[PDB]
Amino acid sequence: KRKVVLAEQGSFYIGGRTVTGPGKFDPSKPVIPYSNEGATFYINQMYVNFQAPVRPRGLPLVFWHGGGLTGHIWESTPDGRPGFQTLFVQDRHTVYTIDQPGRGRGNIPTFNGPFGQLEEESIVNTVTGNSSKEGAWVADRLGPAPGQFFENSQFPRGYEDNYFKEMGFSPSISSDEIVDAVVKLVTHIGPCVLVTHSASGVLGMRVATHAKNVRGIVAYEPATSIFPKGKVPEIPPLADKKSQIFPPFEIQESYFKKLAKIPIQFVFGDNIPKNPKSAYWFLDWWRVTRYAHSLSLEAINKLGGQASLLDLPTAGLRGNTHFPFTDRNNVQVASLLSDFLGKHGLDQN
Amino acid sequence: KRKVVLAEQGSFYIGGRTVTGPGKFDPSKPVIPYSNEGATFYINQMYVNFQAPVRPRGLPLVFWHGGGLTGHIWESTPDGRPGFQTLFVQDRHTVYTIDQPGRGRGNIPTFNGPFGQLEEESIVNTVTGNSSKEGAWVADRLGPAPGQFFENSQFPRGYEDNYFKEMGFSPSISSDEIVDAVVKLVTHIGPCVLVTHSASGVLGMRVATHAKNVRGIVAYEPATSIFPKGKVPEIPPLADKKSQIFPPFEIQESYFKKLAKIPIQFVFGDNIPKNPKSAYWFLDWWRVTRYAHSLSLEAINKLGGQASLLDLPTAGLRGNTHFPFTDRNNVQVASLLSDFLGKHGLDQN
Repeated sequence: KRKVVLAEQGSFYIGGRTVTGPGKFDPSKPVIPYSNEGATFYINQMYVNFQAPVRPRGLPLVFWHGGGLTGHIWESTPDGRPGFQTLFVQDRHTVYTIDQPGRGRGNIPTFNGPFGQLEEESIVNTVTGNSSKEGAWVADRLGPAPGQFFENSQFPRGYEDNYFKEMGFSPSISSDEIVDAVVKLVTHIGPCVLVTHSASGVLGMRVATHAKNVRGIVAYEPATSIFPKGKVPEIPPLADKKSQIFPPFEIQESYFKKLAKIPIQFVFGDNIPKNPKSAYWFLDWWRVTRYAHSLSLEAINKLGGQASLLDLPTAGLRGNTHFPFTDRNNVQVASLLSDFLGKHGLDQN
Repeated sequence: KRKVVLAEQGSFYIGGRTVTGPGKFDPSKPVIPYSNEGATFYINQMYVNFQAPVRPRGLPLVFWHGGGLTGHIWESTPDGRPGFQTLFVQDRHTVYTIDQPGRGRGNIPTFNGPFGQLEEESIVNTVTGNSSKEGAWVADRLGPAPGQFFENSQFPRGYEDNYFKEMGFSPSISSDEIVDAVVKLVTHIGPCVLVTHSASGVLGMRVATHAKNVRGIVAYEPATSIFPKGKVPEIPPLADKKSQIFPPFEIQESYFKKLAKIPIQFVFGDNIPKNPKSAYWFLDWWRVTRYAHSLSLEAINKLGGQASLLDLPTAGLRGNTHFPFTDRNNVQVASLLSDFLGKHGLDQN
């Protein structure tokens, strides 16, 4: 189960731009402490890891972590079981895992000065945001409140410390530049499949509208829905009568239509309520967000697409969290991904 | 040359602590935007990757990146050739690579507020520092000035952008907490060998004094010298007669003596001047820093140790930069590391 045979592996940086400080660099002057004088900084580049099996079959898979995460979540589960990287190299696919700009081995754009500031230019905000353990507990639907687990839970209980340690802040890099980095990667790789999660769901949809090399998308619990501009359907507020889900992203119809040309599957785990739940903000958030995605997928299919929503409980898998690919039944989740790829011939040469 | 057979691979988080915001968390209230209210944050944890071969031999190797870097530098060279991770798994060693706290997939401790600040407490400084491309060019001895190469250079020319993109800032996490994370890793792994670089040189020496499981150290161009408390020898200023090298770290003799119990090798590349070089600050810095390390190794040997300085040109390898393990001749550099492991019994069961 753990053995992996690689024809090759490695990593590289791709994407990003440069910004410069004032003046000129003099190599006779003290270089330390570091200065912005005469400086060139590489910013917003992306880290990419790849593992290729011997005799690959089908298209490479690009695994794209959710918000505040890194490629670690595809390497191993919190309790040390194989992640999707190993499972899909074993399934004969070349596997790319990324750390997007602003996360993990991706660039965090900061310089000599207050965080994110290059002289008088604010590349990213000095004030950061970051979820707590408690916020992530309910966001990820481990249970309705911190410390509590749903009855059917597939979370690897006992490995909470490992799990929450993988999470962190993201600087305010523009989503345009994150999309740009992945478009460049997709151009480098050739035809491929994007496998996204949470915050990278909407970003992967955007990449596909800019890159015909994206031949399929599987999105695990995407966080933001996407619609043609001016055609966002009515979406109710949350049960607290005041909150709303993430504002839907709107793109021109010419680009939206490109989503109708490839197979797209959204995958949802368990314990999303069917009815309003005003006592549990993030459970109710997930209810309305999943509803918005169902309308997004319908809009794609009305344009002739091949978009589907897979609720893991309807496939016989109970208790999955927001991270089905690291839950205890991740091998079964993986088999469903393999089924998707096989159905559309994305596992054939 | 690229094929790798892994009995297992994966990654995990280790070390770190928690800090807490004020108040309590209520799951009925809006969780986004994120707040420090009722918040627990995991901070200063470390990311660890491992690859184990079939039939391992000897001790596992822990590769520890230099300042502003990540485990990428052991995975691949900037031009995409195998890094030491692959080479040593092929040599039948289990290979660990880390992203230390504050770098890459390690934690960057920031919250909801100005960078590094949790309410009134500064966990890390809001003002960052970061080398420029120009500063790194001369620090790494690609050449004497930005954009210029030494004639003999082993740098993979043409891949400068890829190379500099791997570098970034580090928040002001205490070195004590970085050392603590690796001590905890070494406790978990058992007997092992540390392979360090630049800024992690002094940190690896400190880990060895706190961890008997460290059975050997190979340090590529360590940046800070270490001496027993009160016994720092005379070290000259730089050729400009104003600048100094990094202040040597001083440790109690009782701990320093532990360095005499294991084999230690410092490895230096090429183009470090023998004579004062006032026109080129970082070339002169390397001259005096290398001299300080020669005194540090001598102090270890006067306590009965086995501490050596390997200048790669004396082994017939010319032109190496500050990253010998990603230079064009990194297979030959690796061979010298395997020679060290074999001589000292570290590649036998």
